[PDB]
Amino acid sequence: MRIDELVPADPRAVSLYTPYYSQANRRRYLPYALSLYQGSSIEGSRAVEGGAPISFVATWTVTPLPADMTRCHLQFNNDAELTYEILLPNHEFLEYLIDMLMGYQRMQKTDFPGAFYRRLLGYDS
Repeated sequence: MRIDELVPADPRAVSLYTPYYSQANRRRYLPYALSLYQGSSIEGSRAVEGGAPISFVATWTVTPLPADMTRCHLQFNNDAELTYEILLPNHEFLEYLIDMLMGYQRMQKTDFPGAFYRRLLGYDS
């Protein structure tokens, strides 16, 4: 229903992933983003400055090892011709999900970060 209404993951499981990432403000959103990660399916919106936000559908496969790579599937506007496949490490995928919670915290709206679409489009090659 809403990101602030998501229940956090257990501390025994979350504290195990903590030393594999930057130990700072990312620790705060780690329990909530790990819960979102375990969800494997989420609806999200991309915010465009000077435009209107676009609704996309995202699904992915999860694994317990942080060194494993996850394949995520994204569909924008529920169109089969706007299908995206993105594969990246679990360590890096959670940095995106944690950054999403930082955007959520500041504006109180569900918006995915621009850097996620930069890598989704492959602008960094």
